[PDB]
Amino acid sequence: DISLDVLTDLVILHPSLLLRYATFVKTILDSMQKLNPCQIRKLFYILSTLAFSQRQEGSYIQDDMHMVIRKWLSSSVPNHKQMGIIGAVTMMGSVALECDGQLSTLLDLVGFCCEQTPEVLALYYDELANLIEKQKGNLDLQLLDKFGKSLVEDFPNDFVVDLSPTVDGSFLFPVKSLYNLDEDETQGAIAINLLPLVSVSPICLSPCFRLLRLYTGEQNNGSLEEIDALLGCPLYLTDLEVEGKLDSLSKQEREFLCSLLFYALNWFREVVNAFCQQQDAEMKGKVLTRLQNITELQNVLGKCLAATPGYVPPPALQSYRPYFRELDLEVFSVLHGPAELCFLLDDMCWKLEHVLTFSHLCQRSPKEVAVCVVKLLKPLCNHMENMHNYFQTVNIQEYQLMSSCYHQLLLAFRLLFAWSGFSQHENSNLLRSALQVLADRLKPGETEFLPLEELISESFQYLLNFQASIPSFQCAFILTQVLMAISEKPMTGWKREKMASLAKQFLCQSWMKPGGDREKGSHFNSALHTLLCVYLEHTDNILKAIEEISSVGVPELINSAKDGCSSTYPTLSRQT
Amino acid sequence: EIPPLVYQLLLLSAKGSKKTVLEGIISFFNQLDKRQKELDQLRHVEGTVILHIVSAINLDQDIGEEIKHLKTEQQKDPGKALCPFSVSLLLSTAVKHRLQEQIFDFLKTSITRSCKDLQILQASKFLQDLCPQQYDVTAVILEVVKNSAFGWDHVTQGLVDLGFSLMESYEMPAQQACKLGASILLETFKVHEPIRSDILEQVLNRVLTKAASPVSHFIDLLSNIVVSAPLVLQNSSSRVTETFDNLSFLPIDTVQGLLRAVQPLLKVSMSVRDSLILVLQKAIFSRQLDARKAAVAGFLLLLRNFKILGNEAFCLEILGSLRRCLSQQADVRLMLYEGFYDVLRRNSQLASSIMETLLSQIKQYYLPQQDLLPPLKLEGCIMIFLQEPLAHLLCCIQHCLAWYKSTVGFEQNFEEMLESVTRRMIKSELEDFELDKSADFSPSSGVGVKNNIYAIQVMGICEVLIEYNFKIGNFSKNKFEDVLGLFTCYNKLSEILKEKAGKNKSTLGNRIARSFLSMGFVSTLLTALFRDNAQSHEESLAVLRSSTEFMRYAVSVALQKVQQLEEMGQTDGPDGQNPEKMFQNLCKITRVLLWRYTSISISLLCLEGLLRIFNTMQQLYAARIPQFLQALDINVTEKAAFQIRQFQRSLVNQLSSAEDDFNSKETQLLITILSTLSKLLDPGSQQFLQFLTWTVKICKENALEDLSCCKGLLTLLFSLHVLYKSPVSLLRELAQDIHACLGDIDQDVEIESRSHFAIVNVKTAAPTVCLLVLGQADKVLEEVDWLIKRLTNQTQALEKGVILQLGTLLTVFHELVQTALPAGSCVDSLLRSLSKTYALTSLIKHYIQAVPGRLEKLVKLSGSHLTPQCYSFITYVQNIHSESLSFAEETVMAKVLRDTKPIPNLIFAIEQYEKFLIHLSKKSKVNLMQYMKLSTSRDFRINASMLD
Repeated sequence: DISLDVLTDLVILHPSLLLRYATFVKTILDSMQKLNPCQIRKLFYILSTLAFSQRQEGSYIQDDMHMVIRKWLSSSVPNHKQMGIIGAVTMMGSVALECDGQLSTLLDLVGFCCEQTPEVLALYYDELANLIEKQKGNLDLQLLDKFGKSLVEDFPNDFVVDLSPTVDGSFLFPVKSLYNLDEDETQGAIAINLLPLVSVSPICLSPCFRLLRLYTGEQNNGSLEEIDALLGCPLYLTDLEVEGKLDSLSKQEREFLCSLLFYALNWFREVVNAFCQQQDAEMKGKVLTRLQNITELQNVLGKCLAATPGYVPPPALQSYRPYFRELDLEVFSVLHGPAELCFLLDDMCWKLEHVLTFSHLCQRSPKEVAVCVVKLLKPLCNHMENMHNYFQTVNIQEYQLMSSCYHQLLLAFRLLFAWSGFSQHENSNLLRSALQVLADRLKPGETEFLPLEELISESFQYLLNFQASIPSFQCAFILTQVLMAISEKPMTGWKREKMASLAKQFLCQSWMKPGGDREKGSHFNSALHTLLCVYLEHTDNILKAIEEISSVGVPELINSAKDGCSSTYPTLSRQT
Repeated sequence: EIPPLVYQLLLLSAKGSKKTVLEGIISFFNQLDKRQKELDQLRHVEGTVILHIVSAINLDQDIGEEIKHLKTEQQKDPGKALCPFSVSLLLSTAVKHRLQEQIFDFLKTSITRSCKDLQILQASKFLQDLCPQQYDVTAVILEVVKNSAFGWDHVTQGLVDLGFSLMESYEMPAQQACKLGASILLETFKVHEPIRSDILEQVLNRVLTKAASPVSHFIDLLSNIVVSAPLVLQNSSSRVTETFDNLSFLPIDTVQGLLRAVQPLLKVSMSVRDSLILVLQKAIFSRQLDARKAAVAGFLLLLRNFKILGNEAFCLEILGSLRRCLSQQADVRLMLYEGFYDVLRRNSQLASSIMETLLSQIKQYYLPQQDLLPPLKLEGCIMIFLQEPLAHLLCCIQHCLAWYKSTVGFEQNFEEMLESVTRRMIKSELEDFELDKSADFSPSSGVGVKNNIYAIQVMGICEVLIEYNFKIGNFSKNKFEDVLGLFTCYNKLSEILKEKAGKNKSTLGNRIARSFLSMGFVSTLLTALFRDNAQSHEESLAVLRSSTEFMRYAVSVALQKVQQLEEMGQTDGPDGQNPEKMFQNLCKITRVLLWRYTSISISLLCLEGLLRIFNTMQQLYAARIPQFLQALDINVTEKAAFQIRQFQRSLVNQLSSAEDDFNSKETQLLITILSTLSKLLDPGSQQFLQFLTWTVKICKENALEDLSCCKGLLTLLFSLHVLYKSPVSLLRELAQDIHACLGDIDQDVEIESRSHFAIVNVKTAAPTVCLLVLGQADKVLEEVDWLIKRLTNQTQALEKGVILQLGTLLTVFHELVQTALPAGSCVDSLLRSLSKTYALTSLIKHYIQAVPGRLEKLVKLSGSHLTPQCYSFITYVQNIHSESLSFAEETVMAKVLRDTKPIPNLIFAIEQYEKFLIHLSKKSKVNLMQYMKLSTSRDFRINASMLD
């Protein structure tokens, strides 16, 4: 990767010198077989721009790699097909910054390659979606229409059905239109066909919706009048309460039912993933109800997927992301209930974990992540405040749900503050901007460009307004980690005493799940480790603190708690 | 059908898998080559497949890393990985510009491991016994060049690159690396035509900027390759002209050897001769000591570069250069006196001019006065400093006069003035001399050192005329008494004044100061003095023999000369660089040296010489041993066995003598003389055995109380019972005696008063022997680590010896750790060596891969013979050091953190060995710990009652 980066620098400074040995490089690529998808999507992206800009041997290398693709359009090795297809899409990505004849040749090439095999077709559509999403700034409209005119015949010629049920009366299950449009009777025929789409394979159905969103975002600056009315689609599936039929264990239809509901759920995920960000009249509530619908769909997915002891869906419930159609960051842009917010923070937590510390989670810079989160955290903070008041007020279904939402959200703030990039001062300007936003939310006005330690104090008063309302030990520990992440690297005495007292009472705070069953486990152990390490780091007299813990903290546990805890510290137990 | 097969294999490797194809092809061509060696149609096809494979690795670079297979094969069992075709293939790929360093350092570690293995095998026949499989990479890598005589180009490039980095990586395994590199470079230069110019360019570019490391290899292989092929330099358009700048880097010996090497090409080529003469002409008048040394060194060679003894302007023009250079300092005046004879052996009238110049030089300090006050013009050689080495000039005068006399106006004058000087020294005693005071010398004084340089200069003056009178007179009593008077002046002024007030404060390790005699002269003197009695003897030696002080000097000079041949490769006087010449001289002087010893201190001197003749004979004249061995009057052993037998007779008589007649200096030399002569006894002789059983039986019987005598004799026994059998049998017996001789670790049970050797008494069991036994024990453990390394169908044989030896070795330490050792370094050695033998761990660690009953018995032995006894040692070393610590000033921190440091390390080694038993016990499903006992630790309690 380092060598590809320096080759990129060489080609951007001057391509001509590279063209002296670019023939040898191309013959090398033709020779060895050690290709990897990312290094293809960079190498082919670099390799084609030289032919149509500079003229030393550009025609030779261009036609050489073209002929390589044509000869290996359907290679004996299977993976060469998909690396050739990603190479091709990055060629037309570079071209779409003439090539019309070569573009026609390669498009006919891939069309013959994607005759009926769906897997390569799904991969091709997914990579084209990646292309347009990465180069959204400027792609040629007329060339894209010349190439991507299949949009009008792909979706609204194969998955559009009349709203009334009049097709395939006798089938595996009756077709039932669930999650109907809010404003009924607005189109002649709006319903997507998946249940009769037993198999066109249903694998090539999710990424092409992202593709349609990008087509309508490129044809018009907005995304209306072509699919705007085509979002409220009563989704043509089986009966809703078929989960009661899961006891039958058909393994011939219920097994197909699992993939059916999986594809429909991925469809819905794209629906929220597509048009949430756009702001328009009479559609925000539709997005909210779609989010509630995907919540319910995950709920029904859980039982049916638990019933089957093994199943493999195509990438095109908690640890199921690789087989799941990934959600972007634009979903939280419109944060302006408990389960839906829990789901949103759940899929946000992994993203913030990876970006701030196929694999579509790995295509955004941490600085862009920071500017995006600071751009749209105001509704986040408003919801934080309201559900914090809810916690301040005091059945399991909402209490545990909101506790999990609280924990995930405070984990979000921790990894938004424990981001190791804060060591250098370059990003500290956006940090200061975020602290001014937070302090303005806490203290109205009179807080612009206050000094750093007083900003720490402002964050201290604000983020510890939520101190008294902590349902789970995870939330308390993660709040302490939030402050440790925002507190000065050279730890200051007032914060020393503050954190000493806070972690003292957290170790002294009882931790009780709503249905009994004290919050033990393995994640509990690691969180206790980190919290107590931070405490003993920030306690003033460390030796006195450990002496107290070992003199009154433990012996009560050793003499009283068979399964309970120490009286002074309910966090100490036989297990812990 | 082999070319089609290799074609389909590299076609498969180009696109498909490439893992096992290389192994198959290398194995097939290995068996093909092993058949073939037991021709052209095979060499051509092998070259073609080599080219195909190198093209494959060039285009498909992924077939070379799968180096890993060869490395794994070498690691599994060392040696059986560097097949001739495998090494040729990697050598061809070494010039690929990719993955060169990985392959190259793999070869470096493999070849250094192989040379170390060969060194160990030549140092241990027992390892040869249990590991007959030897893989000598030198031979196979010098066989490729033998096979590279069939148009191999990239193979030759790999060879030359490998050699270049071999000289690079040199800087004894490093010396062996130099030898291998010189060999491969010479072979690839001799047989490869179009690359020999490249080899010459590489060696010319490698010699420069290389002086810190010993770089004699460059000059010697350059001389070899130019004597094999002198036309290469002219083919390279004589690129040696740029090398003339080396007069400033290190022209002490490199310039001399370089000119020696390039002598024929300077002679044939006029341009290089002109460049040399001009560079030396501009160098001579440079006023730098180093530049002038380089200039005079080059002059020493250029005169003999041209030969006319059997273009006259060339002869006459060079005469005045050295005459002009004579005016410079004494240091640069030095070497011309020595080097004049070498060129004087090569001229007729140039010799006459050189004599005239030297005569004019000596007239400067002659003071012609006809037998009066001494002719000492040493005042001019004062600019505390010295301006002219009169002694060297006189020595050169005498030697050149002798040469001129032997070859066939001023010559008659030359003889008479030399005779006048001899008659003047005998009449000028230490009363007309200015240095009559017994203490005028004073170090670090402006006048004392002036006396010192005057004192040393006159000593050389006397010595030279000793040579003159002995040679000019032939059994003439008148000249013999002159020799007596000369040494009378010599001894009266050398024995006293100097080495009383001059420099004797430190005990003189050496003897009569640096002598300016001839190896030819001293040979004639001793041969005429001893082992010579004829009517031609004019009763002069009878009165000469009364001068026993002259006797001691007469041989001490010879000891000085051969010592020069010991430390360095040359000597002084005429014929100092013609190895055959001293070889004949050494062949002659040795007999009379032996005759003087066998005639019956004085004999102590000649015997010390013989030790140094034999030492020099083996270390320098290794190829010339058979003639020297036969010259003492073909198998060397029978004559060698004869030579030691007479030395054996001397020892048995001397050792059996009373303690009042032990003359320890004689015993050390004679013991060492056997340890040097016994080196060259061949392995396949019986005389090896009866001699070996003789030194054992002499050890069992004799009870010698000397320390160096016991140490020296034991080294001989362990330098010979190291190439015939396993020494652990001897070490155990020595340990048996040491434990019996000394007390016991527990001082409660009495060891039976056995005596396996009579040498070990109440005194010799001191570090004298206990450090040698542990020294040998460390050596045995060192090679066992190599065997364990090799162990990690031939594997079973390796494990048999190691378990058997370690079982015996454990019995050694078990009986040695129970010894009540005294304080000092002998305790410290045992504690550290015990830490070594436990690191038993590696053998256990290897067998984790597998259990055998023999290994279980070893741990049974180890648990019941080492660990419980080892901890008892620690409970004893704590009190012996407490007693030893009371004798402080009767800071101490040095002596408390130095006598106790081994103890924590020994504890760690025990537990680490103990820990890896846990891993084996669980994995090997057998509990092997019922044999041993629980680990024991120690605490303390500061006795506050006796605090003060």
